[PDB]
Amino acid sequence: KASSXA
Amino acid sequence: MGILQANRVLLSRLLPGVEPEGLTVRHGQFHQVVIASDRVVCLPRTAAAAARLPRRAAVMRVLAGLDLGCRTPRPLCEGSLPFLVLSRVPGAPLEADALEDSKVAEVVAAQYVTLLSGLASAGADEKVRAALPAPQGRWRQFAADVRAELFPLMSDGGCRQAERELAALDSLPDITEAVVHGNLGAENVLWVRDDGLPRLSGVIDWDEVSIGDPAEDLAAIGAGYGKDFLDQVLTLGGWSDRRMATRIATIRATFALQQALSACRDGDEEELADGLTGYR
Amino acid sequence: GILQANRVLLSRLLPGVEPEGLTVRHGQFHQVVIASDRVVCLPRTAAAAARLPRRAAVMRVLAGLDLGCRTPRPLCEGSAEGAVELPFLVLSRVPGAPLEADALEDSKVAEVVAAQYVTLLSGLASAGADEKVRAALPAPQGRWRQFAADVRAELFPLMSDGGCRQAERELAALDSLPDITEAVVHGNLGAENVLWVRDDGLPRLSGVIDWDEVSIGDPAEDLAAIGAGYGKDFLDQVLTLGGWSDRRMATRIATIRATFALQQALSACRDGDEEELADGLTGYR
Ligand SMILES: Nc1ncnc2c1ncn2[C@@H]1O[C@H](COP(=O)(O)OP(=O)(O)OP(=O)(O)O)[C@@H](O)[C@H]1O
Repeated sequence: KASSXA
Repeated sequence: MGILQANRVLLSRLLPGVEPEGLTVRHGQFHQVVIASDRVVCLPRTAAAAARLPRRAAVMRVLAGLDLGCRTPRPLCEGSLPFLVLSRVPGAPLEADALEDSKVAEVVAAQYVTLLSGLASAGADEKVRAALPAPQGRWRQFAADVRAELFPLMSDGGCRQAERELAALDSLPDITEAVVHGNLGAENVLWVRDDGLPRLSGVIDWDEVSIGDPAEDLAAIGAGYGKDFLDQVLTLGGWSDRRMATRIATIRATFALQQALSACRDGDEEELADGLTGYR
Repeated sequence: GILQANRVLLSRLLPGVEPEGLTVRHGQFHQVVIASDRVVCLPRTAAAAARLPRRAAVMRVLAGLDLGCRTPRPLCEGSAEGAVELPFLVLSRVPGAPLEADALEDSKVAEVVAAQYVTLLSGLASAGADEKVRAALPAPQGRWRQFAADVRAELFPLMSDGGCRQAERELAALDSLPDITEAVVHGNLGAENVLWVRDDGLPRLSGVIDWDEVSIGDPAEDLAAIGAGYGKDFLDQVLTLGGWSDRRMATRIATIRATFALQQALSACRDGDEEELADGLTGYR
């Protein structure tokens, strides 16, 4: 569950 | 009233004598997190996360008993509005610029390998396996949410490109070998600096944690720090086979769409726009 | 010194850290090098190095208990537990500072500090009822009898005739103590090993350090330490709040408390700490 491009 | 004023009975119990108006509250997807000098208080922001919070505590306790070469947030107190007090991991994220110095890069890559090895080993322990989420079809669920929720927002070529990325993704093995952090971005890895070279202090934000494929954590590292640095980590840890490189590439190419899928459900317009860049 | 003689290994473990900026705590088996965020245990002998694999395991078990506070977390890989011998063991460093008894003169401070000692001791107690903790920790039998022997053998030679007579008084009751193996027992829970963050408000328990003497044993040993450091009234508040104020427990505490300076002198004697030996032997020479 990558947030903001990770 | 603020979150601080509103929660003040609980805060004077957990933080006796601490002025609430002097604290800070960070928000996340599921939790309002009150930040004190050496600990945080996690509070659910929904009825969903209030019910899940016991299990999250249980998971954090398991993580606190692993050998990862660094700290994790240790559960110090849990209760019912449920709360969970965790130790605050000290330090700050590493600026990508620090990796210019090749002695810093070596030491940092070394500490990443220790962490990833620890997570890998930990996934082989039946107990951890028994306590941690291990979803099957995590990506087919993803692909269906993207088609449903994002395709209507996309150009025809956007949809074509996304379709190609989701195809690759459907061809990955449903590996459940390692403990996978799930969101191992730079801001979730804290360091001690200014005492010689950087030392890995610890890792935070374990809400995405699962038994899974470690390529997901390696992809996140490369997204934050770039390809030379990830090559260094992959080479030091003996993970630079082409099968691993395929899994990493496949997963990384989903990062823009994951952000867009979150920002869609959030109502966050700037993240959605950024996520959809080039898909419309 | 230790820092000098171990500069190369320390330059590897703490790269770029000036080793003259580090401090050393003296242990029976290992010397402990104190850095800003971590500590490094250095075996003093081949025997000491062969004990670190099990110490690694022990510290991992402690890092998993529900104590309401932190402990030194092992920073090795789990496979270090299966080794014959380790040349070092690195542990996280618990932040905070010891608490001066002075603070306990304000009665709200005292209540809040007693409550946090109770959470710690209650967690140690319940962990001692757990068969998997029990299997991973040492649980010597006849420890009081043997300790009395060890005092007579190692400390009496350092004592005056008066000192020896006083020690004999205190060692008297030990053979009659029941031999209780029910709790995880830190075994050196003086105020210097219990660390507090007092900046933001009332004293908050950061954590506990120096677990060299940990075992499955008698909770009265840890309460004795508290009483030795803080005196009767503070102890009574801990016992009341913890549910431990019964006559049986209280009598064991009194007996153990009367040997607590001798415990400190015996440890200082075996670990080479001259100041701690002089302190511990106060009034026995
Ligand atoms: N243990 C910790 N130590 C230090 N800072 C922490 C800790 N836990 C949380 N934080 C801080 O609080 C912020 C919000 O917490 P976190 O990212 O865990 O949110 P969440 O809503 O629980 O997670 P998620 O969005 O993944 O479901 C972090 O970005 C970080 O600044």
